[PDB]
Amino acid sequence: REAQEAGFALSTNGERLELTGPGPVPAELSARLEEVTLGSLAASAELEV
Amino acid sequence: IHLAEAVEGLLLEVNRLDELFRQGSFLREKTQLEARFKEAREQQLEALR
Amino acid sequence: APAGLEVEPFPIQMQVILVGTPEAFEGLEEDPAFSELFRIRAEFSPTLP
Amino acid sequence: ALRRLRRDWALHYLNNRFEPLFQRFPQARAYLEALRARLARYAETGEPLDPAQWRPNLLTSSSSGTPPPIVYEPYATAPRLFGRLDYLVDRGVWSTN
Amino acid sequence: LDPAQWRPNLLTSSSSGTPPPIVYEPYATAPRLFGRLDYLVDRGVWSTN
Repeated sequence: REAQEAGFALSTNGERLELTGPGPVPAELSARLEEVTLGSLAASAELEV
Repeated sequence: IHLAEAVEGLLLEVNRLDELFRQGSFLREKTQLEARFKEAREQQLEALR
Repeated sequence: APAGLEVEPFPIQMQVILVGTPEAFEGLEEDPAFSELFRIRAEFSPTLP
Repeated sequence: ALRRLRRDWALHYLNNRFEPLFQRFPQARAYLEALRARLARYAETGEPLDPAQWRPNLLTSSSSGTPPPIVYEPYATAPRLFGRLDYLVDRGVWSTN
Repeated sequence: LDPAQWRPNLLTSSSSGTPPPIVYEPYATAPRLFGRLDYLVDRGVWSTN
């Protein structure tokens, strides 16, 4: 929803998710992207523990 | 014994260090770094094109 | 062992008290370094009044 | 450069974590600085930290001095008087910490 | 290039000659008098530089 407010749609690809929109993705939004990716990875690991 | 417990905390601080690489600040700095480096790369590539 | 650790020598902050029959000591005090290091002689009388 | 960034943020974060221990253990200044450098390296190169190689070897428990530490060794061999260094095998490789 | 194999082994720090380099060896063994050559193990292979 944040990306769509900024004008990007989340196309999931499994190992990593990307965002489609007009022009390059902005720095804060791309940063949100990798932080949610690492958060999902850490969530899986912490689910295991 | 106090040094032992403190160093145990420091050894467990590796988890905190790893967690420090997933909040907005550090990885937004990382996105800025990689964005500048890439935009330089495509700048050279387009100049050659 | 291939090389071991570069372990710092442990300080000696103790007081050595060697206990033994006289024969074991006249068989040991012939070396002057002994009388240099162990200078106090606590000798036990074989009989009490 | 991202290794540089990770290590410098790691050092910045660990400065305020190590200053209270610097105050509490001024004698351990060099050891704590080495451990901070190792943690920064781990945050930099990603090499996992070995707890066995960086945990201080508390040789004996703290003695109150009453009674004084009294040790009698009937078997006065070099390994028993001076201590010994244990080892481990890695398919025939001698490792120690 | 291996930095360990091509870095000169500065045996001792430069001495100003005042005071002269004074070394007393109570334990006059060959490794302590003449020096020794350390080794490294590679799965059972002895390497040195």
